[PDB]
Amino acid sequence: EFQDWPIVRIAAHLPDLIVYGHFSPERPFMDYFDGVLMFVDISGFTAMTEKFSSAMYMDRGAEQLVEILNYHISAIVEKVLIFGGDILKFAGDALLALWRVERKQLKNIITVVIKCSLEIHGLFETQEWEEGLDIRVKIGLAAGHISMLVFGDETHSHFLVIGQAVDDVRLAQNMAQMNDVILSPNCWQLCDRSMIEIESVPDQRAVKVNFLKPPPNFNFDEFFTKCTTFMHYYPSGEHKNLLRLACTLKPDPELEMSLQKYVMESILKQIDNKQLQGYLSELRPVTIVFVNLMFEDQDKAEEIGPAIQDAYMHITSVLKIFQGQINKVFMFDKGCSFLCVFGFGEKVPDELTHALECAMDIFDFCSQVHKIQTVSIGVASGIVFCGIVGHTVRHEYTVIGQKVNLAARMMMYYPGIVTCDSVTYNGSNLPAYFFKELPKKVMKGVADSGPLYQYWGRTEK
Ligand SMILES: Oc1c(Cl)cc(Cl)cc1Sc1cc(Cl)cc(Cl)c1O
Repeated sequence: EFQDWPIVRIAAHLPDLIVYGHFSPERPFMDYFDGVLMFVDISGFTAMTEKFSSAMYMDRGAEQLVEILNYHISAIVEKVLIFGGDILKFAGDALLALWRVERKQLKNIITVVIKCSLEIHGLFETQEWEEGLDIRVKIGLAAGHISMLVFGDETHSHFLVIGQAVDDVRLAQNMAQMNDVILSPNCWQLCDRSMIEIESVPDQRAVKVNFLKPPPNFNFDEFFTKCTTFMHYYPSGEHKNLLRLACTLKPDPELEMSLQKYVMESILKQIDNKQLQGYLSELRPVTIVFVNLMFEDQDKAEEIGPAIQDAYMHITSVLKIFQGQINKVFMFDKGCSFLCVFGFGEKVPDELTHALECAMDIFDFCSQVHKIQTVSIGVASGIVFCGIVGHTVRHEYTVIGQKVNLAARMMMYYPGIVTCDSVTYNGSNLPAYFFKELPKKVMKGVADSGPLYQYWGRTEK
C-alpha cells in the first residue's frame, strides 16, 4: 500500500480531531465533547537550548538539537498513539494529548491513560541528556467537558481546546514535579478508585498517583482491547500495524483544501518537495511578538469564540503588512495567546521598528473588542531554534528559546501594556521617549532578562 501522498504528509501535522472532523464553514466554529487530557513536560531542557547554542556545536546546533529532541519525543508519541490517544499540539518540551470518549467510558479510559503515563515515566528511568543531566517528565491528567474552537479566515485555520478540564490539566501539570503523574480533582472523582493508589498534594485538591494496583484477575491487554471498542479511529484489522489511521488517507481535493489551511506555507512547500527537507531546522535571529487576550470567563467558547475570531482577523491583517506570521496559538492559565514571529518570513530591514508598531496596532484594536478585558503584548528578539518536532507520523513546526519564553513571561508579568526587551529597545531606531523603562520583576524561567521597557508609542497620549 502506497501512503506518501501529499494529503497524508499534511495530516502528520494535525490531530485526528481535525483530520477526521466535519466543520461547517462558519468561523468561529464550536464543538463540545468529553474526554481525558494528558499534558506532558520534559525536564532538563532550557539546559539543552544553552548547550546547543554554544560554539562547541560548530554550526550544527539546530540540527543536533532537533535530532536528540525527536529521539525522545518521538518515543513519547508512539506510546500515546499505541494507547489510543490523539496528540493535539506540541510546543518545545511539551505536548498535549486527548482521549475523546463518551461520558460512560471516562472511568475506564482514565485507567488506560494512567497506565500510558507510567509507561512514559518508564521510558526515561536510567536516561540522560548528557553525562550528569537526567531527562525526566512531569504529567498532568484531567477529565471532563471539553470544547473545541476553530477560527480563521478563507485560507488559514487554527484550533484550540477550551473548558475547565483544559484549565485543570494545566494546573495539574504546574504542580507536578519530575516523575509525577498528577490527576485533576475531577479526574480523581471520575476514576476507578479501586485500582489507583494516590497521595494528597499539600494545599491542593488534586492528587498524585503512586501505583496502579489492579485486582488479581485483571488483564490489562484484554481490558485495553475492550476500550478500543469505543475508539472510532484506533487502527485495526489489515491496518493494525499502523500508528495512525491518518496514514491511510487517500487523495481528496476538498479535504486537503481544508487541512492545508492549518499548516504554514513553508511546511507545505517542503511537503510538496519544493524545498529541502532540512531547511526548517535552524538557529535564526527573530523577533517574537507574544499577544495575550484575557477574558472575564475562559471556559465558555460561546463567549470568547467571537472575540478570538475578531482579534484573529485583525492580527492576521496587521502581520501581512508588517511581514510577520502567526506561528501558534495557545490557551495559557490566563488567556488566549498568539505567538507571532518576524524573520523566519523574509529577513527584512526595520524588523524591530515594524514588530513594535505592529504590537501597538494589535494592542489598540484588540482593546476595543467586546469581550476582551485586557490585552498584553511581549516583544523579545534574538536567536531561537526552529524545526519540526515529533514523530514521522505526528509532528509540528515549533520555536524554542529563551527569547520565546521571555516574551511569554513579559505578557503575563506586565499585563495591560506592550513590553519589549533591550535588544528590541536599542535596535529599534525609534526615539527613546517612545519608551518607559520598567520595574525589574522576578519571572519564572528567566535569569537576567535584562532591562525591560514599555512601548509607550509616539504621543504622550
Ligand atoms: O504552554 C503550552 C506548551 Cl509549552 C505546550 C502545549 Cl502542547 C500547550 C501549551 S498551553 C495549552 C495548554 C492546553 Cl491544556 C491546551 C491548549 Cl490548546 C494550549 O495551547
